[PDB]
Amino acid sequence: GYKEISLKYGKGAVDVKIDENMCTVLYPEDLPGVEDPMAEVSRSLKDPIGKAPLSDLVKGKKDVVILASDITRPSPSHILIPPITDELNRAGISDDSIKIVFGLGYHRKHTDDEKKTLVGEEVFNRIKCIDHDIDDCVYVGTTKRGTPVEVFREVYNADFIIATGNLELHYKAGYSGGHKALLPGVCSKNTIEKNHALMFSEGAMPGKIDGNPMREDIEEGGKLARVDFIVNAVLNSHKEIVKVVSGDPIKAHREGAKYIDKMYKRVIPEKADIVVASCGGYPKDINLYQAQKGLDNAQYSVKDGGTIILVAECREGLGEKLFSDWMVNSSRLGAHKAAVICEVLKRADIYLISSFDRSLTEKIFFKYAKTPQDALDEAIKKYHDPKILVLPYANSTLPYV
Ligand SMILES: [Cl-]
Ligand SMILES: [Cl-]
Repeated sequence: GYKEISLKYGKGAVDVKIDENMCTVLYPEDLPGVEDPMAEVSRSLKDPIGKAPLSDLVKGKKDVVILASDITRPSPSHILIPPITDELNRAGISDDSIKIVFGLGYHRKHTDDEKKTLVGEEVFNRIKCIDHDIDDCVYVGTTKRGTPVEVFREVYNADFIIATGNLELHYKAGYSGGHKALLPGVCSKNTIEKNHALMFSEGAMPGKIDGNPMREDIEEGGKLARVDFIVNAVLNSHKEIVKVVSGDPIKAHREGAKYIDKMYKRVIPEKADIVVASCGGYPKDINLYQAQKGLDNAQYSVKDGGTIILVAECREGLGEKLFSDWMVNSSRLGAHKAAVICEVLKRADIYLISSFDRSLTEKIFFKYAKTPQDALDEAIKKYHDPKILVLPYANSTLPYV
């Protein structure tokens, strides 16, 4: 039989026809956000994972620090933090025994309005909210891989440290959240630099924790810094909270990672021959830089010598300046993501179905085709009873071997 698959392209949809017994179509389970997010937080806190509830951990603490993400990495801190302070208050901790510290890493300080954006005005008024000061860190150890862990003094000073943030697939750390709120967020330039170098390894990839060297280094540095407790928001593709996990910085994170996996990880027997990947329509395919995200997910599942068919309009062009310059071999996140594309092209072919014309499409080293069918029908010929994987929401769907 012949299967007929709508693939979103730009602000509409194309179609492809594939022999069903030759292809698998992997879909995400993109769950909708909970109706009462702040109540899901409190539910989470009452049912913590791998560790006692806060009610039993904090009695007598006088210097509690809550880590939150900065304006750059939008997290629902304003949803997570108020229920946390409610438990801290309930357990006898005054608001003057509580501080919020923003994990800037390299980024600039926040204005006051940005701070109120992050935690809510009510929290900002009753609790001190401090930016990471990257020049005021204190050394607490060195990891097995040689990262010196140097932590902002205000976090160093604390007798209790709660880490909050998002928990999603991450292209290098495997997943965000857990100890990542601390390393690199509230660490010195030496710490960020040395940990950042681990992202260039073959084990730093989405959906991988054990044997991911960046994530293992993060969790090791966070242990040297004695993170006591996490509260993490598991986010859907619309960045809405679908679940909160609280408790042990490892066990609560692992349970959050399985909720993410149920939504977006899709385990395949083996790497397939042809991967047909849509970005899921505009604006996920608004430019090639953004479309690289579906392509990154898709290239863990293409065989050496395989063919990717990337269905992405790229209405507004190649995207971020560094990524584009690298891709056009002009005469640092963007540059890496472009080299990621180049490495895949050494292993496989990539067809680009886009608004680009043939000259430009082949300048940047993709195959050209006017439709997804034309690209498939062409490369289906170059393979022998091929396995064909179809990702209609490649930007959020991670095939995994
Ligand atoms: Cl326990
Ligand atoms: Cl961009």
